[PDB]
Amino acid sequence: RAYRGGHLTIRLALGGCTNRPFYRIVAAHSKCPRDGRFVEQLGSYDPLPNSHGEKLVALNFDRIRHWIGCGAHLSKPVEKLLGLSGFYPLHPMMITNAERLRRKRAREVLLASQKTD
Amino acid sequence: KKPNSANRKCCRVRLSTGREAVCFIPGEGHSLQEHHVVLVQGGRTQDLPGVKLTVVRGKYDCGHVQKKK
Amino acid sequence: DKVRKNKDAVRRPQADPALLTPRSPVVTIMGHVDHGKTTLLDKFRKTQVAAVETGGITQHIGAFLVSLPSGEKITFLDTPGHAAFSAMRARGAQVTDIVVLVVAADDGVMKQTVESIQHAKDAQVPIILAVNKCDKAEADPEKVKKELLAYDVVCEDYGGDVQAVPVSALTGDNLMALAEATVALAEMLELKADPNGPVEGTVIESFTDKGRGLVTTAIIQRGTLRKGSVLVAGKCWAKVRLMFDENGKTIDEAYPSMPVGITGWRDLPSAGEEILEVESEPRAREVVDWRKYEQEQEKGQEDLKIIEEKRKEHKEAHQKAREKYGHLLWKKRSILRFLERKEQIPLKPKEKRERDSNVLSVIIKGDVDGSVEAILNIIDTYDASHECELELVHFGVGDVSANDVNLAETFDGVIYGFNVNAGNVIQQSAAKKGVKIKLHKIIYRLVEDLQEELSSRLPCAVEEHPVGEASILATFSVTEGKKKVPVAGCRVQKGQLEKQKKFKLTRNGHVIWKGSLTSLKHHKDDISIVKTGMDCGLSLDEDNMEFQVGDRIVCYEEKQIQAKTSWDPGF
RNA sequence: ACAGGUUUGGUCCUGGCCUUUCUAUUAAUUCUUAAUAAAAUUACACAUGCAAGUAUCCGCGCCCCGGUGAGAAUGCCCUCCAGAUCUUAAAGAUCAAAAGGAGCAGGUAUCAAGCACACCUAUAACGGUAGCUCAUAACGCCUUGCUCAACCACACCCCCACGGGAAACAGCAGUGAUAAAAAUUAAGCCAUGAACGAAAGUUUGACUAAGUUAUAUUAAUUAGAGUUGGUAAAUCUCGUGCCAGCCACCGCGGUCAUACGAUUAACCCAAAUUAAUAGAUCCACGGCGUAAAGAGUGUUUAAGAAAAAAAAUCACAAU
RNA sequence: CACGAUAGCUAGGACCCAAACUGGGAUUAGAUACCCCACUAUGCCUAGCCCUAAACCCAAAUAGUUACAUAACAAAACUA
RNA sequence: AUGACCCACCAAUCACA
Ligand SMILES: Nc1nc2c(ncn2[C@@H]2O[C@H](COP(=O)(O)OP(=O)(O)OP(O)(O)=S)[C@@H](O)[C@H]2O)c(=O)[nH]1
Ligand SMILES: *C(=O)[C@H](CCSC)NC=O
Ligand SMILES: [Mg+2]
Ligand SMILES: [Mg+2]
Ligand SMILES: [Mg+2]
Ligand SMILES: [Mg+2]
Ligand SMILES: [Mg+2]
Ligand SMILES: [Mg+2]
Ligand SMILES: [Mg+2]
Ligand SMILES: [Mg+2]
Ligand SMILES: [Mg+2]
Ligand SMILES: [Mg+2]
Ligand SMILES: [Mg+2]
Ligand SMILES: [Mg+2]
Ligand SMILES: [Mg+2]
Ligand SMILES: [Mg+2]
Ligand SMILES: [Mg+2]
Ligand SMILES: [Mg+2]
Ligand SMILES: [Mg+2]
Ligand SMILES: [Mg+2]
Ligand SMILES: [Mg+2]
Ligand SMILES: [Mg+2]
Ligand SMILES: [Mg+2]
Ligand SMILES: [Mg+2]
Ligand SMILES: [Mg+2]
Ligand SMILES: [Mg+2]
Ligand SMILES: [Mg+2]
Ligand SMILES: [Mg+2]
Ligand SMILES: [Mg+2]
Ligand SMILES: [Mg+2]
Ligand SMILES: [Mg+2]
Ligand SMILES: [Mg+2]
Ligand SMILES: [Mg+2]
Ligand SMILES: [Mg+2]
Ligand SMILES: [Mg+2]
Ligand SMILES: [Mg+2]
Ligand SMILES: [Mg+2]
Ligand SMILES: [Mg+2]
Ligand SMILES: [Mg+2]
Ligand SMILES: [Mg+2]
Ligand SMILES: [Mg+2]
Ligand SMILES: [Mg+2]
Ligand SMILES: [Mg+2]
Ligand SMILES: [Mg+2]
Ligand SMILES: [Mg+2]
Ligand SMILES: [Mg+2]
Ligand SMILES: [Mg+2]
Ligand SMILES: [Mg+2]
Ligand code: NA
Repeated sequence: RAYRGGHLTIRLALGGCTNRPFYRIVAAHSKCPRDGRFVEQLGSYDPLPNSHGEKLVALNFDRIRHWIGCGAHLSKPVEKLLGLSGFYPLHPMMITNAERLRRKRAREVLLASQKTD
Repeated sequence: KKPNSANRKCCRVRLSTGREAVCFIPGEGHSLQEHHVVLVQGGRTQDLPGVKLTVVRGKYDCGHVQKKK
Repeated sequence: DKVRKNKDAVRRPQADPALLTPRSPVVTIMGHVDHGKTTLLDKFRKTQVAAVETGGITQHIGAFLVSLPSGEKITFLDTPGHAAFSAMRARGAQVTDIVVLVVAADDGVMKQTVESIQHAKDAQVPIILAVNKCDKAEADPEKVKKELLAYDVVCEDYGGDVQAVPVSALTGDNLMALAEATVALAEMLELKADPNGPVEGTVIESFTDKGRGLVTTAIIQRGTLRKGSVLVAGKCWAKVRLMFDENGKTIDEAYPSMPVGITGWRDLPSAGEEILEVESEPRAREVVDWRKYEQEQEKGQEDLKIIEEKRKEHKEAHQKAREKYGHLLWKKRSILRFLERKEQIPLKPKEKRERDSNVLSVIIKGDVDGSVEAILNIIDTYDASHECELELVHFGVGDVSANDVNLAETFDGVIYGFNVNAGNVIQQSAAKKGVKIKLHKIIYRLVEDLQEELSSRLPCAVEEHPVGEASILATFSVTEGKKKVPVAGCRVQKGQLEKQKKFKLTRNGHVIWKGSLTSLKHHKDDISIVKTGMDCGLSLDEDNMEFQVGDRIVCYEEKQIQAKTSWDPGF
């Protein structure tokens, strides 16, 4: 439907069934509903690890860079996904959260050897 | 009607649609007075000419038929 | 093979000696009209409800929480004074620890004080006599004490345990002593409650708020009532959304003896119903279902008796009609069914057949359950069914709505509102449909209006009073228009005769005829009124009437007597 | 449709009605527990709480999401795109108003005419021709969301909203009324989405995870409902006696009732089972001497067929 | 668009004979019928209307075939 | 001139071990 403004975007639609999430990577208008109408389907991402302990991500790379090339915008989680794939540099926030995680493990290590005493 | 005879207990009801209509009461015996609310349904009674409705037994003021005591 | 499991909320067994906790007293304030119950209340609570109350009347029970200087928490119940509300008072007597019986000094013990005495005595409740209006000129505590001695209530002066505190409500005379009297009697009863267990309670008044839905005023007997519990009362249930207090406050917990407004009922509980908490929603529905099934069974049985009789009558008419008429075969029964041939039985299925018999169709819509019950008791009192018939088609809580209008429209009813509303739309709608909606804030105005209504429909009493008398002399046969007309020559003796009046003919004391003349004619002139001593010719419309030489004639006129209601409500 | 019952004393034909299948709502009767899905009487009126903020001030966001189906024969499909927005110099790209039209598009012709509904000139006016739509349905009237990754419309009412009625939940919950129709006045922003921010991040009744409900599936812990004359699987003994009652259709009940009511046995579905109502499906690529139907007659119009071979023409009572 | 049996309408003319209606006579329980007698509108001519029929050969028009082939009855069955 | 209504065909054996 006709909107006032808003941009083309690559995001995750959430399909799935209760407790079993699934995502359709999608190029959509920004102002339209999450699970709703879209411009083109790009990939899929299945968060739940499967029989082989893999999360399956699918990326139509050709079309993805066609749209990025038209100035579509990426969602933070799509950014995180591409980065993980190695099609984009790591997103700074991935790195930072990794570091924070490390420091938490450190302080729980020390707290563990402090409580054991 | 002619070929087969009895005398069938009916009532007249006024319906939520404001239309007033003859309606029939199933089962043997009943207690129904004016001002009782009933719930009526669509089955047409074959003997009675003109009577297209039926009281639902077991709802509001029409109780289920009491087994002989 | 299938026996329905009995599942219903049963009031829990008496609490163990260990868990019994200090309670708080519940006190009804009872008595005859205008003896000051509400003024007492007002003075305690620092509020004025005696000023704002409609008609200066107390028409509703209410509970009030009062804290005293000593730290005493007392729950007061304000009972109405009129004879109509005797149902209400009874309820008040059931929920109470103590009653304060208010008897004015200038009057003394009277009817409603007697009733109140009876309710409290029958409910086995400790009573405290408070004589009121001691700031008056004729104030006489002693008279009151004697009259109380008559009814087997023994004052503190005579050795009896009933405490007598003389008090002026206006000036606040002995209020400390009535307070301390209630305190002492309460410490004496040693009241206990169980805070820890589930909630047992009782409904005061149940009404419907437009914002909050179905609401009940209830005094917790025992148990802590917390938001989100599941209550069951009579045939209906609630989950508790709000529990609020009378000043509008939202209170998070309810402890035994506290009055609490409750929200979230699916249907309106009957005022005076005991409230039992249960474990879940499905449990509550199990319960409601059981209770309904039970009631439907009882009703079904009574109905079964009435029915069995009806169909045994019919069965007997069938046996008569068959055996008495000489059974042979069924075809020869068809042929011998011709011995009684003409069957005259007149039955009409129309709804206008009872209008001249003057039924009164009546719809009651009140503000609260208690009020409605009051009005329906007043209608139960109705004793004259040969005069009018009082038919209650529908009664219910809440303001006048579209359904009620329609209902009244079909039965030619009258809608009696009590402390309720009718919006614009409803009004214009009842204007179209020819229904009258009469709203009343004052219960006896309402009953007055009922009487007015009953009497206005009442059959007009017809009285025959005499006008004139004339003796026939000569009989003539006059030929006019090829028709021989019998003509009675008459001499008017006492009174006069008029053409429009009704006549009756008299033969030697018998009454031969009833009706009006065709032609009264006097000396070639038609004259409407013949005076005394006047000769008048008389030709009746009835040709079968024989006029002799010596007959008498009485001209009479019928005047209408307008009867009032044969029903006088006790109150 | 793989069909079946029912017109008659009977047979054939024609022709309706009904049965058998599948789904949904409601009701009755029954109901043990999980999971998943779905949640629906009301464009009537609404108490209370919450549903839009972010951010070093500006700004940017704030019916977008979410709601609803009131209105409108709306419209589907398809041209063509002004504008807004994003990106970048531009060029691109996303959403696409207005304007259009190959085609398709509810009922009603007992709505048959509409009444200015066309074009030219040229300068944008003066002026001039007398047209335009329509039985291939104009112009009316009634009913109505939809052709569904979605779309169209509405946003208290007066199509609109300057004004005027008047003081708005068709956001989430709730509540009155109303209806055969009954989910929590609940927890979180942890994930996705959205807004804003350079950013850590904040907000979000979107949503996520829960609560409620036999509405539907599935799994097992759960047994009850309907029926037993024929169609149509399945019955015995009493009671009743054209009564009381029963039936979808045919019909049953008049003293030997497998048809009522109850019992015994059985059949059939099963956490459901019946009933009621709406659907799905269903009419004619068939017919017109006697069954519904060849319009009392001929000519032309519009529209169609020409599909290979020829013809117009002579006793008698046309007008 | 132009016609369209009988009946019927309007106006003027005709009138032998027939004849709804009506009046008489029979018949009959009745007889506002059948049968008998009289007589009228009408049947006729001119002019205008009216537009209906069992207007039915209950079988549409135009070209064809006698192949396939019986619901029944009727006037055999069929193609475009 | 006449002559209530209602009437009909929807179940299968015997005999022996
Ligand atoms: N002189 C005097 N008048 C009093 C006293 N107490 C009350 N009254 C008066 O009596 C009147 C009735 O008082 P009220 O409070 O309405 O009595 P009530 O018993 O509640 O009345 P009701 O509800 O049964 S109708 C009031 O006008 C009040 O002024 C008193 O102690 N002395
Ligand atoms: C009539 O005219 C009347 C005669 C009756 S006396 C037998 N006289 C006067 O009115
Ligand atoms: Mg889901
Ligand atoms: Mg019969
Ligand atoms: Mg039925
Ligand atoms: Mg029930
Ligand atoms: Mg009072
Ligand atoms: Mg409810
Ligand atoms: Mg037939
Ligand atoms: Mg037959
Ligand atoms: Mg058939
Ligand atoms: Mg239900
Ligand atoms: Mg929507
Ligand atoms: Mg319209
Ligand atoms: Mg453009
Ligand atoms: Mg466009
Ligand atoms: Mg609509
Ligand atoms: Mg609008
Ligand atoms: Mg609204
Ligand atoms: Mg508007
Ligand atoms: Mg809501
Ligand atoms: Mg809003
Ligand atoms: Mg409600
Ligand atoms: Mg529902
Ligand atoms: Mg409920
Ligand atoms: Mg979030
Ligand atoms: Mg976030
Ligand atoms: Mg929240
Ligand atoms: Mg049955
Ligand atoms: Mg028997
Ligand atoms: Mg059967
Ligand atoms: Mg039976
Ligand atoms: Mg089920
Ligand atoms: Mg025919
Ligand atoms: Mg023809
Ligand atoms: Mg014809
Ligand atoms: Mg003609
Ligand atoms: Mg003629
Ligand atoms: Mg003439
Ligand atoms: Mg003549
Ligand atoms: Mg003749
Ligand atoms: Mg004659
Ligand atoms: Mg001529
Ligand atoms: Mg002919
Ligand atoms: Mg024909
Ligand atoms: Mg033709
Ligand atoms: Mg006869
Ligand atoms: Mg016969
Ligand atoms: Na007073």
